[PDB]
Amino acid sequence: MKFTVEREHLLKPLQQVSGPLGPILGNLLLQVADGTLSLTGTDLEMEMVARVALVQPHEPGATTVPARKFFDICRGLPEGAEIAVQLEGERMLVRSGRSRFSLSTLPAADFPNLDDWQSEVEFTLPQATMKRLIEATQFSMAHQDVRYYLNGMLFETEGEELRTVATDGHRLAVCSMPIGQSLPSHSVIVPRKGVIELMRMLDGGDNPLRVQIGSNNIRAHVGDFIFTSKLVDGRFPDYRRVLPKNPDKHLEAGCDLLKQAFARAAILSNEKFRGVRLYVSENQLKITANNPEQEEAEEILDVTYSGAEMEIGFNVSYVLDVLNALKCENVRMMLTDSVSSVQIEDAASQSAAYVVMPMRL
Amino acid sequence: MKFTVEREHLLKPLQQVSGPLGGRPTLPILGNLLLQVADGTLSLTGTDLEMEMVARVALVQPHEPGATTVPARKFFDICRGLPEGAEIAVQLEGERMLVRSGRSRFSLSTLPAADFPNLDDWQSEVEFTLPQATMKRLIEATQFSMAHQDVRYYLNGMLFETEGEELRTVATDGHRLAVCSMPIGQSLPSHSVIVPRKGVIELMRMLDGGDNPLRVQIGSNNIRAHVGDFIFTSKLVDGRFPDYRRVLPKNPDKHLEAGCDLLKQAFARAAILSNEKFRGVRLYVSENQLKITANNPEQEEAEEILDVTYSGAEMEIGFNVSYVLDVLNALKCENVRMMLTDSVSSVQIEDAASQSAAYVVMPMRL
Ligand SMILES: NC(=O)Cn1c2c(c3cc(Cl)ccc31)CC[C@@H](C(=O)O)C2
Ligand SMILES: NC(=O)Cn1c2c(c3cc(Cl)ccc31)CC[C@@H](C(=O)O)C2
Ligand SMILES: [Ca+2]
Ligand SMILES: [Ca+2]
Ligand SMILES: [Ca+2]
Ligand SMILES: [Ca+2]
Ligand SMILES: [Cl-]
Ligand SMILES: [Cl-]
Repeated sequence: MKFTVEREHLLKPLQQVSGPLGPILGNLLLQVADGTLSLTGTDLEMEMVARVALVQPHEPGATTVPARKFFDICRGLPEGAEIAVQLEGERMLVRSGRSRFSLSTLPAADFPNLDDWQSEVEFTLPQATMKRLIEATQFSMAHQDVRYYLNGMLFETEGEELRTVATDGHRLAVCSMPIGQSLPSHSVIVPRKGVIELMRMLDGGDNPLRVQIGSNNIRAHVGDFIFTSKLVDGRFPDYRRVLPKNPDKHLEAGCDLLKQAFARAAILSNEKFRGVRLYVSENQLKITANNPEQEEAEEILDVTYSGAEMEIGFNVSYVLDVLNALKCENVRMMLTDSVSSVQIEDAASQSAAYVVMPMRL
Repeated sequence: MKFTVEREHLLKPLQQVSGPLGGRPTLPILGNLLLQVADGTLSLTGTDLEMEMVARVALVQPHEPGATTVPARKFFDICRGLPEGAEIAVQLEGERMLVRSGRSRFSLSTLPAADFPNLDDWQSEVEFTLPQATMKRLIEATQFSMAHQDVRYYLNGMLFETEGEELRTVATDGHRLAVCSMPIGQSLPSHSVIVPRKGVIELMRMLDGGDNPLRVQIGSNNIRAHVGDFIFTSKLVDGRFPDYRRVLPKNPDKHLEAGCDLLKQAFARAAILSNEKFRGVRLYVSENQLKITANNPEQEEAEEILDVTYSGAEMEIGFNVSYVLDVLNALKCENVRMMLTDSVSSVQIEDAASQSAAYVVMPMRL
């Protein structure tokens, strides 16, 4: 196996395939075949593959090498460097200028594959749209809940919309985007680690994303990268049951002003229960916090609100996470009563909605 | 006690006086800042009983004298969290301190200013003034080589040595050494003291980059640094420091000069395949050429060759590549000078253009 490739063509692929990797699971599979260098990394649940066209002379074959070490060496070489690689006995030689490295290998035959599977649902969308969908909701996924089905993100197709849902059983995020195709009605749960890799492969370019979903797998193809993940089992909750039935009380406020006010008030909230009380009244919002030491914060903001007066308590971190994810000018808070969930949206778009539960203070 | 002060006029002082505060105070009031309004000035003080920082703020709006203490982290976070250019009005009400700005209001718990501790009184024996850039350079050149929590407590800090008209800093962790020496345009007694590492970092960070000169006063057991509105005081480390003179190699006659970034990048690549614990790399030096090799227990191998300026006898030497990279990162120079003797002697490293800072690293066999 021999190839010679510019650093610039090798670096982004290596970065992508090597990022998550950690004995042969800590190596990248390199294969020279059909005019192409393929690089693959896996943790047995998901797999990233990059293809790189070889325009210089090359020789076929495959091996595996320590991913981090190989990435670090390539990244450490100067801009414009050419990287020549070849196999020698049990080692992989890497030469660039007068820099030389000999790395250990494990056999390509020992490198594990995901089980074969069949595509049942397929669609295309812009990368920016997938990016928006994941970024809108990803912060609301559980991390290591014993309900495994929450440690990931629902991807749902309905009509012409691709929708993401994430919840940790305390708060929820949902985002729907039209993608201009007639889609079957379907949903799957992508594990949180898979969601992070998928997000990270979105380069910021114009190449559309192609998505393939099977009964137990999802695949995303963008440019010369192919990501594959296993899916999570279990019944994901229904966001329509979490969204309030009819949140007819509508408050609108500047997103950054609201964020700042909540973050200041939070300073004098209980460290155990970092909650704040909201008093909504005609065109005014009052936020208060207090703690065991009898310390007290109060913030008063102008808002647009016509509706009955009410008081409701929230976890401040959940509201700040939402406001930070919206990145908007104005927010709409849609209220029911003092003991029911609140829905929050960008005042200028219904494309994403967030649900937070009231908090006993 | 009443004052009304622009947010920004409070933030830099608050940053400074919060630095001494230890994570788990020995007394409740050690988690607080002392606030005093007197003769047109707000003073703020934070301490950990070993060192103290005081900041002064001129009060141009109406004020009322008095003193109290408030929780440092909460008061800072409130001031920082208020909007750009906010006016911050503070007044003492019972054992609460009220803070208001716009339509934001906060009530903080206080502790009596009478309980706020002071450092022991002392007399200044050695004093000098210098540009704050000179002090910044001295500390930044050497700080990375101080020990961290060594039982050899005299290493957990930095020596400050006065001689003639020069101020010198030295730091070592008992493995590698950094020294920097700068003239300061004032005749000084021959003296040296050890500043504890926490104090060194506080001192470094009180230097804002501006044109205010720094006045240093050294006592038998204490040091004080005054710049602008800020006054820092620390105990000294009561120990004996090693002599840096004895570790500098004698008459190193084989000087290698190379571009700093080129040399740094070659070592950084070679380091990838060095032993993770002991980090040894080998240099082979020859006419205008350097070869660096590394290998690890998995028998992986790196080799770098680069052009350098070198006319000495051919030799080999090994070093800890982590120590050499730390030096190159501290130097941030155009060209570096490695002053070599032989395979069983230390190396002295300097900016090729300046003898002000020098670093010594020990040889390794492989
Ligand atoms: N945590 C609860 O009691 C109910 N609850 C649940 C969820 C939820 C979400 C919100 Cl915003 C608000 C409340 C929510 C999602 C997970 C559900 C489950 O156990 O499968 C339960
Ligand atoms: N001489 C020694 O055993 C190690 N050593 C020591 C020092 C040292 C410095 C260098 Cl660069 C290199 C090596 C160094 C200074 C601190 C000394 C002590 O124990 O008080 C010991
Ligand atoms: Ca092997
Ligand atoms: Ca939606
Ligand atoms: Ca704006
Ligand atoms: Ca109800
Ligand atoms: Cl604000
Ligand atoms: Cl070892």
